[PDB]
Amino acid sequence: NGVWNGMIGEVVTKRAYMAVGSLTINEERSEVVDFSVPFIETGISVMVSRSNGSAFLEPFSADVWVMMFVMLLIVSAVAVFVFEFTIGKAIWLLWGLVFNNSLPVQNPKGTTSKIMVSVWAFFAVIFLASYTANLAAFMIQRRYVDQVSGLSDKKFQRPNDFSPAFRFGTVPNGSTERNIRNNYLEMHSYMVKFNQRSVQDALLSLKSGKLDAFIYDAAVLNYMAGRDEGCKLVTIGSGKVFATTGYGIAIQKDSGWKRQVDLAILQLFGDGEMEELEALWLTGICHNEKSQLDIDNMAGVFYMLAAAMALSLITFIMEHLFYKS
Amino acid sequence: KAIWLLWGLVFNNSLPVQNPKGTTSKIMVSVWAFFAVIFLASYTANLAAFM
Amino acid sequence: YVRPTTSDGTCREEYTINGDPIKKVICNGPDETIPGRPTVPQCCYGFCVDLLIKLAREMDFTYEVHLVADGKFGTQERVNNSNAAAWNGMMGELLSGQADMIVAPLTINNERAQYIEFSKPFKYQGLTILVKKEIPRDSFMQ
Amino acid sequence: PFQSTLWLLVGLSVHVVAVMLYLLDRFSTLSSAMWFSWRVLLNSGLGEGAPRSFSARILGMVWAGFAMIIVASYTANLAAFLVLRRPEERITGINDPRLRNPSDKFIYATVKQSSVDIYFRRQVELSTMYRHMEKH
Amino acid sequence: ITGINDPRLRNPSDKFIYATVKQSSVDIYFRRQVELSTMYRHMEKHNYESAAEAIQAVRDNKLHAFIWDSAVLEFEASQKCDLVTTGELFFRSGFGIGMRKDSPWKQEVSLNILKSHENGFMEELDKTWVRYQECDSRSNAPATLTFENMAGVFMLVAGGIVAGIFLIFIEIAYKSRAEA
Ligand SMILES: *[C@@H]1O[C@H](CO)[C@@H](O)[C@H](O)[C@H]1NC(C)=O
Ligand SMILES: N[C@]1(C(=O)O)C[C@@H](C(=O)O)C1
Repeated sequence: NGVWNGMIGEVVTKRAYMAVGSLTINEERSEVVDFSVPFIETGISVMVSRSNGSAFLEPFSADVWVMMFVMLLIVSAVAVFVFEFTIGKAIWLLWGLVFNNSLPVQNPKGTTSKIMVSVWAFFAVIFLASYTANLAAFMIQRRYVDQVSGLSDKKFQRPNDFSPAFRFGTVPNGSTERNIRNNYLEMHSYMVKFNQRSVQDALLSLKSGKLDAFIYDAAVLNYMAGRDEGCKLVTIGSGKVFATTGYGIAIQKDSGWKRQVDLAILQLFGDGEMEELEALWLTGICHNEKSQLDIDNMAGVFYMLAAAMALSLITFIMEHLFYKS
Repeated sequence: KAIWLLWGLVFNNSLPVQNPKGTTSKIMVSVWAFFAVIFLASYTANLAAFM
Repeated sequence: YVRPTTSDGTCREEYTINGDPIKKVICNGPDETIPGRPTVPQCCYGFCVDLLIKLAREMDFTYEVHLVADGKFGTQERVNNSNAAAWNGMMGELLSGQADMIVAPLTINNERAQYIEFSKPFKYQGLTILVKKEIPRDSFMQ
Repeated sequence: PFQSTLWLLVGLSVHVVAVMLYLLDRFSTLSSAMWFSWRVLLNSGLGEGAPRSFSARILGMVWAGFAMIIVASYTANLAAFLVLRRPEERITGINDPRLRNPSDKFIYATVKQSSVDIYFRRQVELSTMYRHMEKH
Repeated sequence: ITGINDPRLRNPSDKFIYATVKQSSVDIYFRRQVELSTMYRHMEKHNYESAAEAIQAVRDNKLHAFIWDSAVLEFEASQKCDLVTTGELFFRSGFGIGMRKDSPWKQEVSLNILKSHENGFMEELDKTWVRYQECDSRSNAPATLTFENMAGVFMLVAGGIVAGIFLIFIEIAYKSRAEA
């Protein structure tokens, strides 16, 4: 309403000259009290579990398909020549033989087709081996891109657009919550239900389930990313935070030790102490590593196959248009 | 003979002959085939893992 | 970014990857193109420029920009007696008043900080090293 | 490797395809297509039947490609299986933040009056960390 | 380069250069700081005058390594991807607009800067001016590429097919001849 609360009150009441802590910075407080320069890179951020939302299809490197076309040309020519709808059948067999054999019909008697089949078979084992190995390699070596890639995607903006209810919350009476209410109303009005008592408890809502995503200060979320009983929690994207800010320190007004403080601060990094202090206090053991049961991307390719089946229906329709001709 | 076919089906197929007509054999063949594909995947994966 | 204004004509309608026309402003700065170095009228467009004009719409002020003669931003230097001269570069222009305000990518440090006031950081970044990536890792035989 | 949600759906669509194929055949059979789906999927090659039709042929080729993709999924998951070590369980260095981030919950134990304790007491540089070692 | 503290830096070499700009603020970090004061001198050798030349040396491969603050560097890292940034930003700092202490307009400026941060204005501006288009972490993600690599196997198989053509020709001549 009309009145301020917290340490800032004791700074205003002159019960505190300077206030120190994890306090974030904002325009209002900078207006009322002079702030120290930011010592650490921080801000609003997200902390979520490893839900991933056809990187297996991608190992093709756009080559497997192109190869398939080239293969088509080679098969067609070879089949047409060798014997010295049926051709299409023979190349159906060759195409089957390409992928893990599994083609029922009629290897052509013609001799050249046999040798060509042998070479093609070597090519096929090569196709299986290459595709599978690259797939396994992607099963290894993955950056694991996450839920909101845009991060402004508005999936956050409305839960209701997504049929299952989504969930995200933050600690109230925060600079984060006030900022949210200032810029994004709907998010605030929706998230009030998902607001949590304390960071350990907010963590309880994330950790035990019953909540998907958690949002909080970036330094705390990064340290918590590094420090967890198991490495079950990670940051969002590169943890690159919007509302880029740093922790400041209160003073009264234009009259203060002021600049003298500021100099001291950059002497601290100036001697490189902050890196040491970062390794001791801030550095977490986790996130050194960067691991799950298969997820949605396989479902995507699976859907792609379904869509291709639709294409079989379209080719059936084209064939029907053709039959009249 | 039938088990020669089943054994072939066990390792990467590559066996020519005569899947038995008997209906039950189709289902038994299906379950066993699943076991066999599990065997191929496991063997190849374990080989790569030891690599 | 620096490009000269084409003849008398001012600035290109060149567009950002997100469809927007690129904004631009005139800046007088050092030119190495001529054998002698003239302070040359130029066109400059930037992140800091968009920020500056953003402020200019927000702030009562009007802006005229010229790039500092020295390629360096600034560093303390020269003569021994008393404390003599002043740090060469745009910062030196700021104390001198050649420019009343400095808009550039300037890191913020205490040694400089005592001399001048510093605006809250628009950006947060730290030093790092650039080295070429490419050392590879080609036949089915391999 | 494949969640039962993944696994059931693949079978449902398996039938849903063999049937679309079968149905395609019947419309313009049940045993033929069901066994065709399973045969095409498993490389069983019952060889009893194949559809001549373009729709059917294309669906089958895409189907086989999908079989290759599924065997690939078994392999990917097995590869995911191969990462034996979890991110945790290591004390990274002589100076470990897990020590630096002490916890009442996570004990770090030593013997009092052991020479190590003398290392903790005599040394100023790690002297803070000493208390975490000193306790209990 | 393993870290801000790199044994490779710590183990300097005339053979392995590490390059910077004299009078760049980094140099002020080297001179002002006592703790690394020894390490400064190795950097002092073979300094470049400007940013473009410094990036170019690494690109030209004249100099094996280049040291500068990330904000200028990462954008370039995106720009080429032939070159990469490594390790953790050290000397963590920020970029700001200079004014004399006596001028009160700066009071508004910071007040404005913060107001520009909260709305995500900066985020969108960095998003515009940092392209991010083409590059990745190089070590582990070859798999996106590899079309050419497969081609290096497949072309051989195909050459096998061309052999198939010669063999076929031989069979065709020899067979009709064989039973003639
Ligand atoms: C936040 O403050 C309001 C009153 O200002 C209070 O009713 C509410 O319970 C507080 N929430 C927490 C988590 O402290
Ligand atoms: N540092 C915070 C502040 O109010 O200054 C607490 C934190 C949060 O609630 O996310 C921001």
